Amino acid sequence: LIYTAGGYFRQSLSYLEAYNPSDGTWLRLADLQVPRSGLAGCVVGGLLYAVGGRNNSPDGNTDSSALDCYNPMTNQWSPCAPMSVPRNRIGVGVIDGHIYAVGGSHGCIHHNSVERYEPERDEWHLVAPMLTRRIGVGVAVLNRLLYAVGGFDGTNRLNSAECYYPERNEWRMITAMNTIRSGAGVCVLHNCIYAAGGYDGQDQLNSVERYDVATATWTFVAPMKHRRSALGITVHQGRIYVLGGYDGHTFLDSVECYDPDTDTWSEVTRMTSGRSGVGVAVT
Amino acid sequence: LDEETGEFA
Repeated sequence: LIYTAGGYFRQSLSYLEAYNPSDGTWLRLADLQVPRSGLAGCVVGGLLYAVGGRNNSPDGNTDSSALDCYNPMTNQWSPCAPMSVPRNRIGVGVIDGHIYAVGGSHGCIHHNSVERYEPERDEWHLVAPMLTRRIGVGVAVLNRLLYAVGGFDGTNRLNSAECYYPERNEWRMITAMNTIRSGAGVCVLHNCIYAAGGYDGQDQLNSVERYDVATATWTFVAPMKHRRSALGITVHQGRIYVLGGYDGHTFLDSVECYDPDTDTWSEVTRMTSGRSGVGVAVT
Repeated sequence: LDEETGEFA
């Protein structure tokens, strides 16, 4: 199922809801213990993780350094060790069963730092920083390499992307995207890195482009129906699913689905309530 | 509002 955790509508949310693309059902599961938006989600060893974010509420606006783990067999959240700094609008990718936390903000500070979590030791350790400060950064893993794509450096929104080599622990810039995108959905489908939607400083985007490693080229594919930034994104059964977001006026419940073979986006479901800034993963 | 996420700033 596609799990979405957290998000924002009027305040940061605790929701954990799981969608079944088979029967179209929405399952409601255990609440996050602390609300959070601008987090990221991943899955390691069959356990679902919620990383960073912040709790934006009527009584505070606290950036989160928290790492929290949901077991689909127990329906229970458990705390893990926290990151070295709070990271709102974080990006995460999974390499070799390790969780990489990328960028994000703490107050005015826009991080270029990166750190790596070892689930079997429940510890974080800092790795090499990105070349660019990036919040609202999209992160994807391809051929055991970590890509940081787009985002916002505190002043400029970014079309640049860079690549992390775990064996050499160093970052290398790659070809920039055709479009500047902060708060896009960034995943890997088959063997391209996809960047969908985002915000370019003036408008939310519906365009979608994909990166081909061998040619180092970004190409546009079919656009989504609805422009959106701060969306969740995941891959389910060779399909791309994007969930919610913000279009400059409204918080979307729309869930769109990209069929790569037809190069077509379809409306597949609505979330139970519109929201932005969710964390999403599959298990 | 944050123009990107919709959150109250």
